[PDB]
Amino acid sequence: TTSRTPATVVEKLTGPDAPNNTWGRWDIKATDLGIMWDDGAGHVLTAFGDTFGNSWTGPGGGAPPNGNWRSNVLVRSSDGDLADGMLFDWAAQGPQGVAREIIPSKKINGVEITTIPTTGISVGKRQYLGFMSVKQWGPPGVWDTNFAGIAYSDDGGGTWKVSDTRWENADGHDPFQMQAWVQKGGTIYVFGTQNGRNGPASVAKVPASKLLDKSAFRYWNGTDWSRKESDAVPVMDAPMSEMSVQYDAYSKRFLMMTLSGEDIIMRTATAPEGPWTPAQTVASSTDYPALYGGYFHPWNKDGEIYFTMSQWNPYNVYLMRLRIDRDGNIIDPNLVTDASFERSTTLGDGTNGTWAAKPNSGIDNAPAAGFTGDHRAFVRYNSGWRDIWQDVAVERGAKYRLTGFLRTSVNSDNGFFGARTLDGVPIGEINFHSVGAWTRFTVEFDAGDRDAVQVFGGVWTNSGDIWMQLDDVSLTKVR
Amino acid sequence: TTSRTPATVVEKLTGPDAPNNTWGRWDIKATDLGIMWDDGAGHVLTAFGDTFGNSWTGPGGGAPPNGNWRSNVLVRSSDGDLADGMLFDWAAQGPQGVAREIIPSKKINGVEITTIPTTGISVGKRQYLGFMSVKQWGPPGVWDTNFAGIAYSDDGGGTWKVSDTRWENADGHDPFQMQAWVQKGGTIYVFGTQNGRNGPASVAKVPASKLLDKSAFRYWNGTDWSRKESDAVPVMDAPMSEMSVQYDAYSKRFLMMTLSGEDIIMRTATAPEGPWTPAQTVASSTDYPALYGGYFHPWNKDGEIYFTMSQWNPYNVYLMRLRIDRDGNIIDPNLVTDASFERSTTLGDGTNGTWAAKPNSGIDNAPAAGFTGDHRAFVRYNSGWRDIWQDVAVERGAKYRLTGFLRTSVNSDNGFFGARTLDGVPIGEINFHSVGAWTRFTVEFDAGDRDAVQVFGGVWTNSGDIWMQLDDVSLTKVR
Ligand SMILES: [Ca+2]
Ligand SMILES: [Ca+2]
Ligand code: NA
Ligand code: NA
Ligand code: NA
Ligand code: NA
Repeated sequence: TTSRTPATVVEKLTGPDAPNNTWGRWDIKATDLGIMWDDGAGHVLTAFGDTFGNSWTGPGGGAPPNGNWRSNVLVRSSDGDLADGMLFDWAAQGPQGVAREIIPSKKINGVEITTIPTTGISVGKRQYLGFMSVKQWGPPGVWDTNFAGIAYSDDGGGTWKVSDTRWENADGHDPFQMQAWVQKGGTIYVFGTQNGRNGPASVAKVPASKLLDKSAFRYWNGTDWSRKESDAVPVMDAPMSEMSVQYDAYSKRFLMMTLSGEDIIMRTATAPEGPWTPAQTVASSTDYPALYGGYFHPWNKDGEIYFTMSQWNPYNVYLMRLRIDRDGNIIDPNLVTDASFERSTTLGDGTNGTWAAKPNSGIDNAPAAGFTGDHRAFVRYNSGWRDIWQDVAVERGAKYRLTGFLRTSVNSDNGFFGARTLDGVPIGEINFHSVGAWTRFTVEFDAGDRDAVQVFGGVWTNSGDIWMQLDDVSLTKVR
Repeated sequence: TTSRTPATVVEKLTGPDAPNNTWGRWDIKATDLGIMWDDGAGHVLTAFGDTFGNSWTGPGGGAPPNGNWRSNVLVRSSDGDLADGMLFDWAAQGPQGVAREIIPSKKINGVEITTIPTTGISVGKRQYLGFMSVKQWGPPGVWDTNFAGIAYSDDGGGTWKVSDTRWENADGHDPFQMQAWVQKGGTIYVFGTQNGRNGPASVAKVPASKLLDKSAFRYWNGTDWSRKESDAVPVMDAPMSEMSVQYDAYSKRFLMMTLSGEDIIMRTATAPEGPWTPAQTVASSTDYPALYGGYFHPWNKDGEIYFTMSQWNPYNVYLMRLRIDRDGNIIDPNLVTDASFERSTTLGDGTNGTWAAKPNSGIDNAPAAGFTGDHRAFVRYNSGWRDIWQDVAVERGAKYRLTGFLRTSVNSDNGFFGARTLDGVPIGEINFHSVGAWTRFTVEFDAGDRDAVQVFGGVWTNSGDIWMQLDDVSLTKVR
């Protein structure tokens, strides 16, 4: 939909230009999902789906026959400061230098093309990784699974065994093929959808110590929680996709993220069986074309909700953030309009929620040309101060946080990124020189006694034919 | 010298192809030194000298006017597992996205061109960073300092203040311009050289709690430790460079590393005043041309000695290892001859410590063409198995570790790296596909009942015109 996107892009976690350099460290050049859990020993384990190496070019999933295709990979993090990104400090490798596949797959189309992780947790000293055996893919959003299964690790993710616990899908419509786990007290709640993205969500529950025991599961039936999987009724209507559920102590509610039709949405509840509050837009397909996934980071605190989001054309995973209040409502949205430049193919005049820029400028539009999506802004010349800017309404005497992604031609010598009055008077800014990789800059400032500021990035072009590219600019209120 | 190098290359820590991605994370594209100390809170702080960003090309230090020249930068590590590299998890930045200069300099040639860190230590809640103010550079190994100073931080390296504590260089020949600190019980020993690389080492000591109080220093005079700095006498003869001193519990000895003339060497002592055992070669200038630095990692144990080495042409820092026994003697040297390919401009026949390769092979030779140095091997073809190898003598029944750096054409689909019998039958190998970045591969294997093996790397070339490059190959006994 054309709905505004409240969420802010924090970091590209995988693939080309990722700070993590997963491409160079582990041959993780393109991948998806980024499913996260706390391992119980002060780390976050992150699992990924179909993953390609060095020869991948994009756009989209899939690579040449030498693309080192793995069905899944697994990395760790110790990073407790997500505002500045999420560093990966370990991966499961084999050989050393190459992140390996942890759950094997036959890679025979129409039998088992792949194995895709769906949700993870730890209990005591064991790690558990739900996954689906994919028989074949169909059109976007449509695919057939053989079963949901569970792998486990007793060494912190270093080695993995596939358990004998399965939800078979003989008729295709089994309602727990793609799971999402959340612990509350002694119970693990187990959300489930069918294979693909067109059906509803159901819910089951299991004592935390009995996750692998099918006989200990009980299924919400409308009235109570009973023994038979066939008694499960939906708790959230179609369409639902891959899901993530988190119990948020700030708001004292469960939070659920999924792609529902076109957009990633969030719903909230105080009971896992519902009622579930209506969808709130997290990210729209207009701003983030061909987005999917949406998994909560286990260390979310204080209503500052970080999550991973996937996108088809760059086929890589992004760390995102949004803010909730104590009722689970999204507040303090990105105040920049058309933050990822995807909504227009031209600049405007900088007013009424448009971008403007000095000659020569434009919106580059090509598969995966953006930091995210297919659009980015640029400016380029060989004389003088050359900038891109937007007028944003703000609250008098409030404090704001500006982030955005940029890179320059190698010969760039002096640019700036920041906020200024509508008359050009700087409020707060940083200074960059030459920027190779897509790089995030970050400026915090007081609005002062004004109700509008101009957010901007630019380069001096006195020294030569110099350019700057810009994407995914966010202005959010602080607190 | 032409002496063999026992030391093994572990990882490129900074710059192009570095796993750490310092270039993309922090605009650290080219740098030197990598001076390390324990911060007393579970981390390793690492400081660097003159640092350049995105527009740096090399070879050598120095960059175009837009090179984002900083006199020094600082990064952190929490990595306890040095065999597979040293991950940096934090940097002092300003603006965010750019590692900043922590000790300011005037950048006025012949007044103060730069400020260069020398040695570091923590006592209680405070970090200290010794530095030299450089008035002007001379020919290689020759420069003039104004003084040696000490900066400090009370917040784990986040913010720095330059202290009033100084060793002025009035007569040009002050013996403590370029320091190395080592702590033993309650005492810091402060080794010192004159400016540049052609004089001797002296030694002082101070109570660890009184590092900033000049009055508290005592200076080894040949009989005891006295109050006057002009009473200090040499404990190690010229020529001495930058130095690193560690107390090694394993061997119960002080270990000292320095460039001494052409080669980096190590000396050992049970007392800081000496006597110092004779120099042992660490790395030779023939294998590692224009090498410098050599700083011990503070978490070394068990006789596994990790250190940082600098090299002019690539102008970046590498992690290195050697092994010592309990007398501080270097053992289990790299058995591969001409590990870095620097000793010849052509291939040999694979015997008597030479390399061999299939058609079409060569030694590529240009400034900074190597992973390290100017030389790397290549093999390239469009049919069949295409490999580079060397016959290496081994001990029957012993276990070996093979590491080496390689990368391929994008179109590579199936290569191997390992050890095999002289008749070509693999003993232990790994399988790579397409390798973008210079990437280290690692194989451990048992020699069996054999007196020699062939270490190799190669690619299958049936799928197209495909090439592999190779450098810095090491075979070391395990344990
Ligand atoms: Ca975009
Ligand atoms: Ca070399
Ligand atoms: Na995928
Ligand atoms: Na972080
Ligand atoms: Na330097
Ligand atoms: Na490591």
